[PDB]
Amino acid sequence: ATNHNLHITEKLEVLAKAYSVQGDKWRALGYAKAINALKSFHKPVTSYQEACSIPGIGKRMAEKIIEILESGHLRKLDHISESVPVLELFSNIWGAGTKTAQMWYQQGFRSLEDIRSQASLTTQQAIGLKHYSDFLERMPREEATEIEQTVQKAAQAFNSGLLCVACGSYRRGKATCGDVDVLITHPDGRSHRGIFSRLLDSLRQEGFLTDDLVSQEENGQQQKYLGVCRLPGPGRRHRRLDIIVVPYSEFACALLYFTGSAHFNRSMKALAKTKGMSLSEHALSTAVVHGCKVGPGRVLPTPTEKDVFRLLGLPYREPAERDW
DNA sequence: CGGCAATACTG
DNA sequence: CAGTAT
DNA sequence: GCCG
Ligand SMILES: Cc1cn([C@H]2CC[C@@H](COP(=O)(O)OP(=O)(O)OP(=O)(O)O)O2)c(=O)[nH]c1=O
Ligand SMILES: [Mg+2]
Ligand code: NA
Ligand code: NA
Ligand code: NA
Ligand code: NA
Repeated sequence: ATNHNLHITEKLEVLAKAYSVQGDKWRALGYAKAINALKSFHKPVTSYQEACSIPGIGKRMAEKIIEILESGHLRKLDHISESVPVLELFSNIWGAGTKTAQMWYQQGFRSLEDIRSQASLTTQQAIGLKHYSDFLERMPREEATEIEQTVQKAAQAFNSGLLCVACGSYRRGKATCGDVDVLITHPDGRSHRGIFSRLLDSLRQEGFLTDDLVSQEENGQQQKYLGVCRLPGPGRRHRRLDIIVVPYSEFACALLYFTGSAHFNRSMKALAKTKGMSLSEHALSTAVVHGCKVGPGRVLPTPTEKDVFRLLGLPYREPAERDW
C-alpha cells in the first residue's frame, strides 16, 4: 500500500500532534481520521472537490490539503505555540499526559533535567522518566520476538497448554515495535486461572521484569499487567511489556482488541454500535441496556476473530490490514 | 448542535 | 473524581 | 477536526 499523499499527511500530522499534546483531543481525532483517509486513497489527491468526496475530510481539511498540495507547505504550522515542543517532551514520559505536561509547563519547567530535579512525580512517572530514551525508541521486531518468547516459555513452563500470542504492532507485522503486547489464555477454559501471580513472580525472579506500572495483584481475576522488562545480556535496553490473561471464551475478542490498531478498534466499535451491538475486549454483545447506562448487553458467542467480523457483516481483514 | 470506543488501574 | 492508560 |  503506497501512500500517494505522503507530502500531505506528513504536514498534517505535525498539526495533529500539536493539537494532541495541547489536550484538544477531539480536534486531533478528526485529523487522525483525515490523515488515514488520505493514506488509503488510490491516487494522490488532485483537487479540493476530490478531497471533499472523501469521508473524514471536510471543507476545513480540504483547504489545508490543497494549500500543502499547491504550495508544498502549511502556514498554520508556523503559528504553532512554542510550548508544543515542550508539552510533547513532557507527555512523552509514560504516565504523564497533557494535563500533567501543562501543569509542569505553568510551573516553569522546560527540559527533562528540570523535571528530574524539581518536578513532582508519581510512581509511574518516575519510572517513565528514568527510562525516557529507552521507551521512546521503537525496538526491532527481532527483539520483540525474544521478549514474546521469554514470556511464552515462562508461562508454558507452568502449563504447556497455555496459548501465548504477541499482539499489537508485532502481530500486525510491523518492522519495529513501541513495546510488546502479550495475550494469554487456555483452551480448557480454566487453566489460565492463577497464571498471573505465578508468571509475574517467575519473571521477576529471573530479573526479566524490572518495574511495574499497572498491576492489581490483589485481584485473582486480574487480567492486565503493564510493566517494564529487559532481556538478559550486554547492552539490552529496558522495554515496555503488557501482559493480558483471559478466559478462553474471550480469546477472539481479546485477540481482536489487543491486535488493534487503536484507530481500527474505535472505528470497528463505532460500526458495531450502529448495528445495535457493542464491542469490548471481552465480547461482542447486543446494544447495551431515560437514555442511560445500566446493564451490559447479551453476549454473542464468538469463537474466533472471523466470527466477530461475520456477526458485524464486515469483510474479514488480516492483522496486517488493521494497521489504521 | 452534540458525539467522538469501550474499558481498566492509580491515588 | 481526575488523570492516564490499553 | 468531521459527521449527522
Ligand atoms: C493505546 C491503545 C491501544 N489499544 C489496543 C490496540 C493496540 C493494543 C496495544 O496498544 P499499543 O499502544 O501497544 O499499540 P501498538 O498497536 O502495539 O503499537 P505500538 O508499536 O506498541 O506503539 O491495544 C486500543 O484499542 N486503544 C488505545 O487507545
Ligand atoms: Mg504495542
Ligand atoms: Na467527506
Ligand atoms: Na505520557
Ligand atoms: Na502496549
Ligand atoms: Na495515571
